[PDB]
Amino acid sequence: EMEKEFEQIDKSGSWAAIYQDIRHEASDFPCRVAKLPKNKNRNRYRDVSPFDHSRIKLHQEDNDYINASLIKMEEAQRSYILTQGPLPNTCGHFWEMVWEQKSRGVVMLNRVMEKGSLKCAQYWPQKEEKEMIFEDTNLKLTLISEDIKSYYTVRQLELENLTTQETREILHFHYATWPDFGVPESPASFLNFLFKVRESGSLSPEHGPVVVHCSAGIGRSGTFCLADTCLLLMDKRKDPSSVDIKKVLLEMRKFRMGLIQTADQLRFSYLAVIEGAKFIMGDSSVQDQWKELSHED
Repeated sequence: EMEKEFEQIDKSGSWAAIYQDIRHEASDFPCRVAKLPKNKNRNRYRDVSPFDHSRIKLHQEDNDYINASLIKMEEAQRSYILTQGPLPNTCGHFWEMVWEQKSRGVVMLNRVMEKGSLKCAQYWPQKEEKEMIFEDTNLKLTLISEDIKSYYTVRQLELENLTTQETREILHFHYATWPDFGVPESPASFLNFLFKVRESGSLSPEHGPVVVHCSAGIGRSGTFCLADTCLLLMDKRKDPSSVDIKKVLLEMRKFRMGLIQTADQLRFSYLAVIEGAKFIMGDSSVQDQWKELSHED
């Protein structure tokens, strides 16, 4: 039981210990490409790089590097792409990645400005009538509509490969109230956001891996993927007890360093999986309760 384990860790007040244990055991793989001098200005943070074995390669001959990892969860049967907040010079790379990997959804867990600093380029258009064109990767991007909720916004985007004139619809899920290095206001509002993403079809196997990012693409991004995968796993055999949260996290950290950046984020992940189990185990009414409790409008 994750619920049993959770209480033991709370009673003894040992979340920091548990979390430090995961850091001590996490995988360590080379990040040779990310460290090449020609890629310095493609990385937002010197200490957050993608492993060479799991990094996403751009289909261009010039420089295939982007700070982005493919998290392939074999047992759960779901893939995600975790990446940093695009930089001013990598917004074209970012949308080229979306195109080549055939993704249908982009989950953004951060705001453009956080704690007084710019954490992310403004890589999508805020006005229908002002589209964006990425000359370096020959892509066009157009805002088609928005659904603005109280703490998150869903945007419908049209992405056009300008070489072939083929268009694609991308769903942008923008979480606005999740603090840098912190946790969401409640399990209910996190799970309500997660199920909005699930209900869009973006995590389906007919599409490419969903792109998930925050600023560095590890802390908030890691929390989002860990909860989803844990919920998907227990969905598979309707067996909450078969899910070991720390083992899933460690398996995820085989594909990208540093997923989940604080002990409280680890603790939150437990809360979210524990609450979401209610829905997995046949109480469909809990989804509306989350929506209410979240106050999206």
